Amino acid sequence: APVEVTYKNMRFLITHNPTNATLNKFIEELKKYGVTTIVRVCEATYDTTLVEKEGIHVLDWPFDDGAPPSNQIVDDWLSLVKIKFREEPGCCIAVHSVAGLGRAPVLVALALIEGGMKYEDAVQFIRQKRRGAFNSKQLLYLEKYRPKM
Amino acid sequence: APVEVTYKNMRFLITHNPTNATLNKFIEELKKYGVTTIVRVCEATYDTTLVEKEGIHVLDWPFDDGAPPSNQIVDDWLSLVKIKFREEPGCCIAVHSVAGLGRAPVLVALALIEGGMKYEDAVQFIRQKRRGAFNSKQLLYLEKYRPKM
Amino acid sequence: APVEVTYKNMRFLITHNPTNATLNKFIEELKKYGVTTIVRVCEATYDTTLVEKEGIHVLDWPFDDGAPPSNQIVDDWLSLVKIKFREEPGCCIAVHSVAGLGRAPVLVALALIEGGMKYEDAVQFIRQKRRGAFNSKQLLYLEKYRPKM
Repeated sequence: APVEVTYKNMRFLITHNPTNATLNKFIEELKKYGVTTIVRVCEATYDTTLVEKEGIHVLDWPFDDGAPPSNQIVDDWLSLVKIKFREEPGCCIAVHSVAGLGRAPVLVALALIEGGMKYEDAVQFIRQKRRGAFNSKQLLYLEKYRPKM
Repeated sequence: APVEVTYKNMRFLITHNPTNATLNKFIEELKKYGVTTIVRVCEATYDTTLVEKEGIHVLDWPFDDGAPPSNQIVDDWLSLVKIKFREEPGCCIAVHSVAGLGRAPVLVALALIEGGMKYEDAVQFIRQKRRGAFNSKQLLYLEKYRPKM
Repeated sequence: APVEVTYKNMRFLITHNPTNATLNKFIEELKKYGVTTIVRVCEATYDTTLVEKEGIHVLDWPFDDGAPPSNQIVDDWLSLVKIKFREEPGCCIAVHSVAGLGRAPVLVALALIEGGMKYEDAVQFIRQKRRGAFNSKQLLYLEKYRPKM
């Protein structure tokens, strides 16, 4: 069920929630897509040190389901996006939440928007890859979000 | 097996011609892709009343196999496209013919062109999603087509 | 499964080595993908004549596995590309290598770069369709490439 989104020097892998009892299969896939680091945006359900073990870096920035990400998180997220793909050309950043339909897709959307896409373009571009990518509240949030390249 | 095409605020779903026996599953799939309105461009082989009842709206704009759509159809189709994606950002409009290689992709192409894409680009864009998407007559039609809006 | 890449009026099909001696099905799919020409970049069993007999033009431009293609090859490649897609809009150029992870995607990459994409862009675009499409050498080669302008 791995969802991949590209544009333009950016590449994202939106993924589901793993467990200690399924982390093996989950890492194998990450390694396959050239994932250098993964940003967990939801609640912890497995031990991240196991991932860090295999050479994949981890950043744990969880925020409430449905609710909008803090200013700090959006901030860090964008800093990470801006530098990683430049420092490491062709790499891939995996972001994952529980369902993979709200929180992760939103950070991916804010990245596309900062990259020059209109919000309605960023929403379709993503749903192109993940059927039910956003709920009403989240859509409204993306609609009122103001970028600064 | 449904083909999906998107750019930029637009997002289309080209489906096969369902049947009364598979309609229930056909409707669940549409709902999941976020389709609010479907456009049947071919000869009727199933009853749409059940689709209308499940909340999805049907537009019967059939036109001759191989022959180009009339000005009326082209006009209504482009009108629906411009409006629907405006009214419900992030939604999807389903289009379907019989084989899904001619009439259906032709309307999709026209939308993309008025969307700012050159015909050659639109032809390739759709073929990456639907292998043998056009015949010689349909290609010549799209080449001589003059973008209105 | 077949690795296909589109942009904008260009469309490339990266192929492996025609399985189980039955190049019959290999040719059937090429024709379905609207392939008119095939660029063989490796050197192996492949009844080149059987293919051309079926209607598909074959060009033999083999080069060192891992090493950068010569300037003549890039030259011919680039003209082949510009020519063919203008000549027959909507067609497809197949690129044939051994593993379809190096030599082939590099050429495809050079075409996208010529199309206006920056190398990071072209590297992400292709890996979107083919997981491990480039090795270190190849990535560094594309970083130093400079399109003839």
